[PDB]
Amino acid sequence: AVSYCKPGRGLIKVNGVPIELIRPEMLRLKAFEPILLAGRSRFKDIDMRIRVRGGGKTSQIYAIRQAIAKALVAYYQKYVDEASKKEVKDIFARYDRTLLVADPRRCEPKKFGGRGARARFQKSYR
Amino acid sequence: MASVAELKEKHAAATASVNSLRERLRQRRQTLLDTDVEKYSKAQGRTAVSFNPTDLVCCRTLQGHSGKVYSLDWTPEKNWIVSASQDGRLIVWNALTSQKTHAIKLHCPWVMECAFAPNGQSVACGGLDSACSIFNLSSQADRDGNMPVSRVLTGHKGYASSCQYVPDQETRLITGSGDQTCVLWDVTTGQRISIFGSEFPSGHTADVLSLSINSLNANMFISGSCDTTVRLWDLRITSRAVRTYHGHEGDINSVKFFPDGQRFGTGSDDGTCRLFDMRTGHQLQVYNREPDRNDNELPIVTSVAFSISGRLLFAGYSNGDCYVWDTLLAEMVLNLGTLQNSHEGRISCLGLSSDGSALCTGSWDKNLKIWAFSGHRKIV
Amino acid sequence: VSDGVFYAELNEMLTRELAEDGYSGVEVRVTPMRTEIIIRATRTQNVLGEKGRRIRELTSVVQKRFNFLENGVELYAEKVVNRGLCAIAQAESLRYKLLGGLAVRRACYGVLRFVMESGAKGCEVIVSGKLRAQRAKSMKFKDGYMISSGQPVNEYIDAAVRHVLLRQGVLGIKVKIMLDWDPKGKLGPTTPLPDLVTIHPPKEENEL
Amino acid sequence: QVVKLFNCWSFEDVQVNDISLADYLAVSSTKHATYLPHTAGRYSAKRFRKAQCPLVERLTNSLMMHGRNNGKKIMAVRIVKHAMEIIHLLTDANPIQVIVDAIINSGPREDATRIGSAGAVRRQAVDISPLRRVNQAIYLLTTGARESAFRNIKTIAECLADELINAAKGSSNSYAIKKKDEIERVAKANR
Amino acid sequence: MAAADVAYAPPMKSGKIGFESSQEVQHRIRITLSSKSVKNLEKVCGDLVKGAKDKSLKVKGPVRMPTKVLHITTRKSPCGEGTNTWDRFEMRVHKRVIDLVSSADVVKQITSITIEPGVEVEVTISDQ
RNA sequence: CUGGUUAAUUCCGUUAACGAACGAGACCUCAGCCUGCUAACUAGCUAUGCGGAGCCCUCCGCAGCUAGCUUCUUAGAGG
Repeated sequence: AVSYCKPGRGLIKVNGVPIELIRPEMLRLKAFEPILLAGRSRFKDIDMRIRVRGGGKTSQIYAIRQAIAKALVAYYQKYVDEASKKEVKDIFARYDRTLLVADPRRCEPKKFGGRGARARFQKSYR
Repeated sequence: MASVAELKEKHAAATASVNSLRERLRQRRQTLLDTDVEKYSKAQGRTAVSFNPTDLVCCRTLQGHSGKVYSLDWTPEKNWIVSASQDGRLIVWNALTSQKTHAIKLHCPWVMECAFAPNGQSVACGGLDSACSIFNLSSQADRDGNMPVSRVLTGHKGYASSCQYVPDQETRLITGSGDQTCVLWDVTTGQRISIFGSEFPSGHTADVLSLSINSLNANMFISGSCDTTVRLWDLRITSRAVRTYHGHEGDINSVKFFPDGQRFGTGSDDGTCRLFDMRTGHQLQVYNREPDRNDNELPIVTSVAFSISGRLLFAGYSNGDCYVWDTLLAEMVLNLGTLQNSHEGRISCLGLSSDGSALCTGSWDKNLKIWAFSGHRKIV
Repeated sequence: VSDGVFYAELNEMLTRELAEDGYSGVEVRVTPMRTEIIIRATRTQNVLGEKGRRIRELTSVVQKRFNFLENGVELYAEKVVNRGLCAIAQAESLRYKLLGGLAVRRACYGVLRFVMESGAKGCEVIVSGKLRAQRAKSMKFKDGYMISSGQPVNEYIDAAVRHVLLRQGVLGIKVKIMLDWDPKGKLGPTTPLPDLVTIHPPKEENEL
Repeated sequence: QVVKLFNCWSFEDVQVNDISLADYLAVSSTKHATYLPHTAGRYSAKRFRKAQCPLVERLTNSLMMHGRNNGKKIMAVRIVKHAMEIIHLLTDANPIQVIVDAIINSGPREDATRIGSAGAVRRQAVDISPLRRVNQAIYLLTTGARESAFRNIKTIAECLADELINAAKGSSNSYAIKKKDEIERVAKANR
Repeated sequence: MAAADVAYAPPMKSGKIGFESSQEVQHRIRITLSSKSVKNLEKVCGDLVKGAKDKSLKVKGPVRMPTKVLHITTRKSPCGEGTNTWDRFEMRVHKRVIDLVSSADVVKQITSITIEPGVEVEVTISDQ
């Protein structure tokens, strides 16, 4: 039927989306979105494309992300929905494109080399 | 079949033997194929009834492949054109409007090999990755191209360089590939039914960058490769690679059959394009820009395609133009020229429609144009 | 971890028995309950002696020592496949002059001067000061190519060491060699691997 | 329309009066602005206009740090956000506009580097190239708010609002304006 | 209607005994082969050979699956002493490759054992 | 020596030099190595059930190596 899954990735933690299009309700760990991430600004980073577009009822997004902190969760969640739409519609190519997509980042924590008190700020003496 | 220039003799006994054997087999073959050549098309063509106006212009301009557009092939319905680009993306387009029906993120770079299936169902392309992955086309609204029962059909040692359908689905693959070998395959199972393996002149020892399927019964197929030969392989029987021409100085980086089936245009990377007649078995025509003044950035190069009538050869070159030729007459009918107003770029592919009404050109500048002719004669 | 232990415990035991020892280097593979122990050596003779008592008593020890299972064992003789790439004899021969002396300087050049002659392309021999029983002065000399470090991981350098207890004073050491590689052909030196072609006229020729 | 930015405030209405400073104050990004937090490496090329900005990103970001110990950007984003609503309820004007008023007032025109040359140490006064203005200013506004919070029963979200409103009004009560016109006074004099 | 308790019985075949016959119907099957080496380059090549053998025998067993990683990384300022920087990670992988057959014949066991390609590869025939 | 360039006698252009080694780079390493896949399943998703829950509509749990593929996992290739 309808279920298009293009799997992004960008930071630790894994988001599989199988999306059947209806009313704008959002799930994560199969539990309601605002309430799971109650009290967060970074939660509304996600919410950005299921308002702003002029499509509200056209995406019921079913999301599961598993394993790491509160912060990480938003950036991945978002990417997927855009990428799926671009494949079908070439006119909503300017949906994917102008609303930001694609960073691995690749700057998630770095090597610890010896001597470092943290890893890279070598001792106060010697 | 191609006279060779006087070269200074060596006084070694052992070589003369070399000259002996080699020259004994090739001259004995040369006296049978050669005789059939009554005139040359150009000579005969002098007192021809004339051609009508040529009036192609870019009717519509299309865009959407991310990288450099490598390759195109038109669908038999006259309405789809595909196309594949280095980014790995494959797009099916309807050209007039230019709407995009489908897009699949396919896989490799070097995916320069998109073809349309005779049914219209499918595409194949592939390239770096060493496979061809198949894909059915559907009306479904959702459009996840990637899952709908695709399939890695093929495994080569090296990089898929060329693929083409025959007139049917059942023989969905005839390949010549970077792995060197050329191979016939059975579609569903993916087994290699037979392998054809021959030589340096002669077979292809090195990478097949193209092959093209003969037009009739499609009994044979001609391939082109780096070993500088145009070699037709007898697909139907014992598969002694059957009849060969090695006229070229340089890669025959391309090879396309006439709709008549009588000739093929050898477009090569060596600074000429040449036409070779498969039936008579000799070089019919030479396309070359002989004056020192008439030089472009690169002399003419990679790819060739035929009109439906066969009168015109529209060709892409690295230099960024098209020179349009009258095949029989030997004249240039015309120059087509496109885009930038300073600085070059490759035009890598150019492909005829199935009805013959129009052609699509893809270029490294990241744009596409479709040029068309309508009406018998000049418009209106 | 426990599978790991056995490699480490076994590796030292095979190294110590196989120390001074006037023979040539000693792999061991220990299959279920059996030890292959492969000696690459001329004086295969003293260790075997046929049937007797000899061959079993050295072995038996390893089992009862740390390892495994109600049996016997086996022993095979070999040659050696141009000596460099590993041994003992190579190491010992320079000690077997560094017994009685001989111009010390001569041995250095001389042991290097052989081996190069059988190809080797570089060889580096290195000797501890206290020559003439004065203060230390370690010596080099190295010819030809040779690297343990910088070039790629796969240059295939024989490198060892040894020791020399003279009367009055130790004379260390560390011989190094880089040649062809373990007999079957499979040369890959020092990245890049170049090669083009010459010509090309052409009508028969290429891959390359 | 449905403006976001904490889901309460617009930003394309926010006017930057200083034309020179305006061209370095990004209130608009590639599709339009937002404030939601991240980072994005564009480095530090010179002469020209040379980076994209957000004030709101710098300001929270000054807060987590200055001053001092212990806090986090999640806490810092919260304090900016609390300070912004406290600012709006005491000005009845967009708190993004009020921080722009505070930054222009707190961003000195000229500054005073200390150069040893020959047998002595001069300060001849220097440029303060506009990203440095924006910053000195934010910092002083944050350091003031930090300092006020350390020594008063006043939340710092309030103290940031308190310092920001005093700076965005030219009031020498503010640490940031008072240090700005201290810096301009030495830079103007030491010629 | 309702009342569902689900097992396997296609018939036959499951992972706990992969049923096959004869020899009084073979009631033997569960073998696990865990092959542990230092170096991958050698391992893979042996590992592939097992897969092939199963395919030949009668009933096809699955190929190599190579799972999770064992590191002991020990870094010593080697000594001087005093040595306290420019210290050392020489870091050591040991890798674990676990290859099943679907049916563990008498015939499988015996062919697989006799000619067994391990040089540095340590391979344990196992066991209920 | 010089001229230029660069973390780099790094490379080029000159030169009474023409080479050549050894360091560097290359290399094996890990970070995102991903990605469509080829490979298998720990596991994930998804399917189907069934114990219930709101009042198969919506939702949690586990069931069978039961079905298949995959971001996870994993090795390779390419990229």
